[PDB]
Amino acid sequence: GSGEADCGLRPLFEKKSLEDKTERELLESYID
Amino acid sequence: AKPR
Amino acid sequence: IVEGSDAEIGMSPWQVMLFRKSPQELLCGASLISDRWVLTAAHCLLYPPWDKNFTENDLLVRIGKHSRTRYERNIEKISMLEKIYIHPRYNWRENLDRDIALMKLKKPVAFSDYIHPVCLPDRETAASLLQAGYKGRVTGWGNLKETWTANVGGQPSVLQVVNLPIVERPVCKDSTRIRITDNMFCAGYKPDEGKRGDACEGDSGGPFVMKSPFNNRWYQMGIVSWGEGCDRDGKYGFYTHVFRLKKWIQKVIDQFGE
Ligand SMILES: *[C@@H]1O[C@H](CO)[C@@H](O)[C@H](O)[C@H]1NC(C)=O
Ligand code: NA
Repeated sequence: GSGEADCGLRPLFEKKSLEDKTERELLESYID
Repeated sequence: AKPR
Repeated sequence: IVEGSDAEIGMSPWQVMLFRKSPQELLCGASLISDRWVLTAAHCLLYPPWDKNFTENDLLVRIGKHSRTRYERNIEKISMLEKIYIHPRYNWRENLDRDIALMKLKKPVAFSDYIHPVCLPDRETAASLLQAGYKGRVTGWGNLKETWTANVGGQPSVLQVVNLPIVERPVCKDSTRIRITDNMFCAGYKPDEGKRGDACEGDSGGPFVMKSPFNNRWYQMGIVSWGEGCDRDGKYGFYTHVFRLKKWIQKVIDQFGE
């Protein structure tokens, strides 16, 4: 509740196991 | 410097 | 943001707007890193060439916003500033070295679907993701094109987002005459890479973020700092290296509670 414990995990995405329209593009750059 |  | 796109709802819940109270204007972007600590560029708060020297009472921040213009009823939050902290070794005279500042909210903000902090990078994350070619994400409410008022003291209706590749250090250095330091990195596409995109006027202080494949967490690796124009061929956006200044960040934070 102060921040760092659950930071970086978006309520409307990571929490709901949903991905945004372009986050794929980032992961592809990290792999390919 | 030069900030936008 | 130039050549970006409409952010999704809650896509960037750490996004913060820096505002002047009077007269009421949007100054810079920023990021929520805890329920009371906001991260931004130092030149947003202090830049003597432009008579800029904002104290705490000059500013307020708006958190959880999506539209630039319209009021978001039980979504957005207005927070006041308790204290401003600028990096002591921040250098505005030459190259905006160590362009970073912390702002402490007078009261803690409550998290929601639209308000949620971003992670600060650790060494492992910084070591893994800070590689040339690897893409990070830039968000802001700045101009959509370079204007004549750029680098001198239209606009989107909703929050903009663009993904940009970290650029090799020597390429960054050759692209500009400004002395770049390892407290900076740069990102953006090269002329022959086809794709485009850049931050612009008003995006300053905003977050450059990357999503860790190891823990699925979004980390803020950079702060929108400076750039010659917007989305120019052969030019790149320069970003404050957050991890390399993380020691300062923690020092400030630990004395006044995160
Ligand atoms: C900034 O302005 C404050 C008052 O607003 C003043 O006390 C301080 O000396 C100024 N600092 C710099 C670096 O100009
Ligand atoms: Na460019």
